[PDB]
Amino acid sequence: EIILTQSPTTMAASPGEKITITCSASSSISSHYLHWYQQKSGFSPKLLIYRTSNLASGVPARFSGSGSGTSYSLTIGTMEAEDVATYYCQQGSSLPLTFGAGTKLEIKRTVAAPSVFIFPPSDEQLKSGTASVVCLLNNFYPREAKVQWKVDNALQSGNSQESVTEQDSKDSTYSLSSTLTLSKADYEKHKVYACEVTHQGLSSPVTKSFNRGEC
Amino acid sequence: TVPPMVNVTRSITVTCRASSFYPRNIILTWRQDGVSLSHDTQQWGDVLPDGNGTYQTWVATRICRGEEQRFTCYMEHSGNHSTHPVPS
Amino acid sequence: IQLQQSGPELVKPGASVKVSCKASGYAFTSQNIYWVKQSHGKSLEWIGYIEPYNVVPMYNPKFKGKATLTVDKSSSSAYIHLNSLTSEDSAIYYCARSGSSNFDYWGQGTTLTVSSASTKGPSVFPLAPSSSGGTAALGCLVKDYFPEPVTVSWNSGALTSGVHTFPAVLQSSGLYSLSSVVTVPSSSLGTQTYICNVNHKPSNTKVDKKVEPKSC
Repeated sequence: EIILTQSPTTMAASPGEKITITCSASSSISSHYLHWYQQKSGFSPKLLIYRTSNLASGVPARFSGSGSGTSYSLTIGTMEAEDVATYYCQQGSSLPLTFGAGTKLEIKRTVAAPSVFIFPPSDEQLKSGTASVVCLLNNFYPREAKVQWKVDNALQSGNSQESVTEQDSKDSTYSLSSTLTLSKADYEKHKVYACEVTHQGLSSPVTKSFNRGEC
Repeated sequence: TVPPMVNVTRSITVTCRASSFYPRNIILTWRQDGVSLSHDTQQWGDVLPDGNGTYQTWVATRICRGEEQRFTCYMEHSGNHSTHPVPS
Repeated sequence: IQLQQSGPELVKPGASVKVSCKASGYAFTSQNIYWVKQSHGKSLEWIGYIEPYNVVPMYNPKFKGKATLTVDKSSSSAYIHLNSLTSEDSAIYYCARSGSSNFDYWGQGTTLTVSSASTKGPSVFPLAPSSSGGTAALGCLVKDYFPEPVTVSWNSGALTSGVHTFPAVLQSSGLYSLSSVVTVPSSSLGTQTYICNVNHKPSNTKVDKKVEPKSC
């Protein structure tokens, strides 16, 4: 098959930056059979550019495309917050029809510290024998963060799972959940539940905690 | 209204002829895998009267041997439409 | 132009499934319907297309003998039948329609999970607000469900600002769990009610959970 190689794999652009991504075909194709798609996180792909350089319906004028032969590109003339997405090239010159692996474009913004919140397990959940403790890091940038759980001041390992949202289309931040899972028996045997957060927006790590059984 | 007679011929040049239709307004185009070709990669007949009160036209495009099954001629006329393969 | 697909499906290994795509906004037989596979975290893969007027399909040889494409005029719909299902077939499947490109319009996707595990609806637990900068966070923990996906709204869709619904995590129990949170002014905790609305189509489960502040 015609292999389409997209570069870069991922890239962060500043707001207002001109950014160009490339699609390299393993052999020559007509520009009339090379198209681009945009897929915003949580949504289906959408047609962005058809026949190399023609903007699809609803696509703003800041997008453009160029190329011929084996070398194609897509340019955003001014990166906007809503342009965070994965961008795919696709060829229809030869069967089978093929897509590139995608280029994920994210946006820089000013450093934003997380707002940190901790949630004890609900009494409803405790009835059925398990305790989930949740630590929320809300609306931060950049994505890199360290979250450490402590129970009675002992560092926890192996008993949490993390999940992170994709970059927000409006404010360009991330949010992160961390869920500590313990048996009800183990949960009732300890008092101090703490999540400690390290992030470059914080001058030192922030700890949020609660004591089980206290107001 | 008189519906077009649509005939596709292979010579590779594939030609899609629409004949004996009225009124003169018609859409004809080649497609590859359903994707309509640009106007500038096809060759276009005029829409000409035929002396019997109807019109005829055609559109052609050049393809490679073995690609015939990917190509179809799409027609719209007077609220009706059809799709025709390259005969084999 | 709208392409509306059938809902999410859990199917056992070795069995088959048929996914539908209802096309509206144009004459059904005037354009080709396409099908695309997207595995979780992966790229897009072309499966095949069908020319609905004469009913002529074309397949990616990767999917010959796996996928069968059909159409039906009374339902204005195209169908993909997938046989001999394995875990490798678990993916989101998209219908699409060609035009100026091979994929001018796309459906909303259908999540297929191939697994022998049984469907289980979620338990929904409150993430209760209690004692950041005049902002309160609250949420719902949507725990122990199978398969994906679930949807979460807040106040029947009336609360959208500040909502973050996290990607689900597969737990060592073989079941999924996610949280959905929202930030609101702390002053609104006394006045406003907050209810998460959780829908899990595969188990036909709908749960509304009121999230109240901690009293003590």
